[PDB]
Amino acid sequence: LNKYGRPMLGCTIKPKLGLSAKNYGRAVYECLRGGLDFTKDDENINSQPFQRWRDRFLFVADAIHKSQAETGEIKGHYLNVTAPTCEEMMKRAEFAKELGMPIIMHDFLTAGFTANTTLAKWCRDNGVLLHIHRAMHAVIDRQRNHGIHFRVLAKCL
Amino acid sequence: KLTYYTPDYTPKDTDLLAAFRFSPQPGVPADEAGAAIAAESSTGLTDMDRYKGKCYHIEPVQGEENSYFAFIAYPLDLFEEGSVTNILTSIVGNVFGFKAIRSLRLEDIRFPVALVKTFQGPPHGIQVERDLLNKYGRPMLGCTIKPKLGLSAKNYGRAVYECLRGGLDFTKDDENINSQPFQRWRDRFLFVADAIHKSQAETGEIKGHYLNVTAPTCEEMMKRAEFAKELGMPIIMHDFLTAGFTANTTLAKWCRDNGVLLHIHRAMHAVIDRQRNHGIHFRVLAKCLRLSGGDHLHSGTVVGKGDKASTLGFVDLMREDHIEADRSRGVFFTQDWASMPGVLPVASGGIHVWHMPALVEIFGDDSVLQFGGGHPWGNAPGATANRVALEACVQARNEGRDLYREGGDILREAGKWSPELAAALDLWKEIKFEFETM
Amino acid sequence: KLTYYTPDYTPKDTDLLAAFRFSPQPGVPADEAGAAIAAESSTGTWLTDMDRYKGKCYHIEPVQGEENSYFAFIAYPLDLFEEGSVTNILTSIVGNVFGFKAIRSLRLEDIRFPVALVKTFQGPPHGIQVERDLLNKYGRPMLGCTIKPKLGLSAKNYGRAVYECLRGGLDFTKDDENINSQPFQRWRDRFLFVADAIHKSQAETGEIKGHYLNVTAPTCEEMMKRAEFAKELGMPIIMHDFLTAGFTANTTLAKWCRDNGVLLHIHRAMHAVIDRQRNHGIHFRVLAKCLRLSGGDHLHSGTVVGKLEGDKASTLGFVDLMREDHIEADRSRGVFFTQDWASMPGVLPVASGGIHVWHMPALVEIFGDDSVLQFGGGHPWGNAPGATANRVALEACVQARNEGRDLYREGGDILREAGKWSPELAAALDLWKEIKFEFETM
Amino acid sequence: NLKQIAKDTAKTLQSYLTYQALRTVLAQLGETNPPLALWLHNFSAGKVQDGEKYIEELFLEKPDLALRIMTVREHIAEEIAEFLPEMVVTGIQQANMEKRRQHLERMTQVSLSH
Repeated sequence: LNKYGRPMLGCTIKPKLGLSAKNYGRAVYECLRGGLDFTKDDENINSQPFQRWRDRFLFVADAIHKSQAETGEIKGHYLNVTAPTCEEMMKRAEFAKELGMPIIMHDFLTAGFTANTTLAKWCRDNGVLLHIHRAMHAVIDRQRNHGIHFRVLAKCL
Repeated sequence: KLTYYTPDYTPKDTDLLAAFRFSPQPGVPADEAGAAIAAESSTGLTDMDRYKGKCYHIEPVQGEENSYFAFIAYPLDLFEEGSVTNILTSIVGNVFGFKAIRSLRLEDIRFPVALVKTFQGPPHGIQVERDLLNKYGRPMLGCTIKPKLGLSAKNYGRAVYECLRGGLDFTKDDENINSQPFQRWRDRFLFVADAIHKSQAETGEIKGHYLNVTAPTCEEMMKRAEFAKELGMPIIMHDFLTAGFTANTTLAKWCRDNGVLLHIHRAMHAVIDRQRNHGIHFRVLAKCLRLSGGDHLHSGTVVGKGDKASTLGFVDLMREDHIEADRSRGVFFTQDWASMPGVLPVASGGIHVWHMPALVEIFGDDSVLQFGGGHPWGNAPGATANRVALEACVQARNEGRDLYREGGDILREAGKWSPELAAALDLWKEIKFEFETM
Repeated sequence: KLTYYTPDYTPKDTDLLAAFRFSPQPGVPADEAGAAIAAESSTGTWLTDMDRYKGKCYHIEPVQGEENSYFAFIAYPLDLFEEGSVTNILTSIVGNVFGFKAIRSLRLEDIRFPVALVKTFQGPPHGIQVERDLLNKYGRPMLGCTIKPKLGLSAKNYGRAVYECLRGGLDFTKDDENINSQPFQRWRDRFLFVADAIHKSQAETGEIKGHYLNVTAPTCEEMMKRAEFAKELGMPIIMHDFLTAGFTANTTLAKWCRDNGVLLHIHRAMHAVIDRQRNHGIHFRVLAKCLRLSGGDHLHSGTVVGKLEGDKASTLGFVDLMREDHIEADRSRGVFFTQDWASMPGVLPVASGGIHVWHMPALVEIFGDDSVLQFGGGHPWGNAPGATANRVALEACVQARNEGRDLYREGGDILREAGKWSPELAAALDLWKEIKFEFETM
Repeated sequence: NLKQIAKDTAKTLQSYLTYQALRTVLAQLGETNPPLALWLHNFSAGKVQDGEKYIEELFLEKPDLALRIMTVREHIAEEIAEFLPEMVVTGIQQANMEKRRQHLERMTQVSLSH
């Protein structure tokens, strides 16, 4: 990414749905252009009746390219490839690659570890960075007396 | 005030409904909690009123002080079709970390019919599966080999053959056996395939073994699943939880495409479903497996442990097409499945033969009675004992007998026809408690 | 003893519903008919509980006025129908019941697709809202136009004419609907030159241009070969004749479109064979709900001004049926059942043929912002001026509406004024010395 | 089509019977009240075309005058409407065969000169 000597700045867009691709994308541009490294999909955004992923991906890509050229700084948005099937999950990563996106995100816990191991290899093969959101972690890791601690799941991730 | 707590909203049929049980922290009002849980799991130019998740009823769990049941309604648009993963992520993702809650547990979910229609479900399911295995009119027998590793695939293969020829329908791969240094998977498959082919021919009965396809990567899982398909294997197994819902949903569609039955093992479930005060209860997960895809699912033993009331409930949930809400059995909302097929519950672990007549009367013909280990005469006579015991029970029921107050006799009687069943019963000198009379 | 006519059955929400109108032959009672129609489309054979699968005819009423014509309402279990398959829906409903010897005529009028079934279809590959964001066109209807003539025109030259139009300020251009791949215009060539026109005109106008490329082909293989190659050229839109090609072939194409983010225009060639006659066939209202379901982003709804009344009400009805998410049952507009779509995207109705510039204010007041107003043939100055005329007329219309004027009562002036700014628009308007009837006074 | 054509003709007739109701009250008031009959003639000039856009214009000014014509147009149509159809059809059929006769006689004049 060519980012050194400081932590990396990202930010989440609110709200979730009820926002068109054109407009989510616009908001992503506004952020990245304003001097941030990263942007992220809400973790329950996959492909719903009013924001099919293919469209979210088109417009996010456009924001990155523009903002990146305008700031002269490498921009990225974590695209949520988390999907119902390994087939579908790949279909999306494959297409995020096609757009030349530098980074995608994936919910390793709700998607599952098998599906992830798969995605993480693919990433190395296509040199795509892989962001990991721990959705549903609190179900397992919250209670002191029962479950698994996040410390373990992290070594696993 | 909050627009996420709407005490008057009547759920539309097309909504997705969720029942949570929580203890709020000292000071936190219940309505605030139910509303935050609603808000966080759903959404938060505001014609947003469509997409918001509404919390439409809160009540105190009788007895338990500082315990509340919160009902939340979700619109059909929040969720990706056919995605159990996204369903979870949307429902369980984050609501469990609230500092204002001491503990949260997800009890039940009503999947609307319009959403259910967007899932494959079981690649075959009860009805179909029988037509394929040709087994009818009785619960199906299976059993688990012991131990795991330390057995060369040639021997595991010999052990399996002993069981299938002894009169069983299935044998199972020890769930933590994928591919370890001293039992590489393809070898296990070969020798298990050969054990089915032999034993099936000699018995004239369809034989099966749940081959364990569970693997590190999706790529690898398919390699195994379908080389198993190459061998003409009728059934494969999968640890849906530790592997992941995405990885499974995948396998289940493959199974329908290749007509291979799917045995789902519920590994790791205790990490989530054990505790009353926190987590997701198994009834939810069971529904999600039905939704993702699977023809068998370990619903756990019944006769050990309340367990009963709650187990029978979700057994109903994974078998039936329509399920009436009945809180006393754990059924929070009525559930339709719209002709999506049922999953065969699997009674696993702890059970020996004496349990047989109980297991028949509780579960009925649409169940798999799994018998993991040990009969004093070896695998084959063990398998014979357990078969006769079962046949004896199915007939005792059909003749009209009371399997609870007669179970004892029914087994002791048929015990005088199978010496193998006789020796099995001998092993457990029963304990009955009588109070000091006279 | 007829279990296929149940007058008391209240339909479940998950049911499929269908309203037929029929003329029973001399002697046949209406209830015998509706029941037979119900039986045939469902089970029909005459230890189980079959009841689930038997389709029930639940209401019968005579058509107001018309003698010997009845409406028959039938309910179908959600289980009767294969998912995503309009083909199966059709074969189940219209497959056989039309041939009855005991029926003079049968016409299918409307179908209520249950939300539970709607959810099993992909629908439009993009639909109204998405497509606006894709093309960046907002706040007005979309202008297209057809090139005349058909063949007898080289690729180089068809392409030239397409450029002339698009450059003159139009959004879209279209292949004649019988243009696929003939001895003197093989598709690969038509596609090359059309692509070139789009790229050029687009760069020259600084506006997104598109031409509907007719991928309609003999085989699924061939149909795909073309769409695949239209994609390769980066074309934003292709067209397909859903009726003559068939519903299976379409369902296929509409998915592919979503996968490749290519807009899908839908021409209803051969619709008139089925939908013309009042007494027999299927009404276009149904085929439109079907085209919505199978897939497509545009759909030729025919114009509303060439044809007169009663098409009007009925057309307004089904424009709503393909556009909106919830449509109240309103018999006066020909909408028999309340229809939901559970957030399935809407189809852009396309007003096609026989319409010139004068029609503009009317078209905008009728169809509103979400429409495609096609204009095929012809302006005295050529393609570009013709396009400009039509474009200015439209721009003038939208603003006049936004300013708050009566496009019916003021249509005349709104054009005449705008015409004092576009000589091309002048030439066109002046081409039609319009007729008005005043009765004799004094 | 025809359902549309008749709906139009009836509204035109309703608009033209409004014209004729104005022409009767102007003839009946052209003697009893010349000054006020002159005012009504000035206002209604060129406003005759639309029958319902005329009544809305007269109700907005002189309400007593608008209700009168309403009773007059209601009386005329309840009297003469019954006779209408016969006169139109046989009128047209007469006119038509007469136009065809003259066309056949014009046809024969081009016949024998050729």
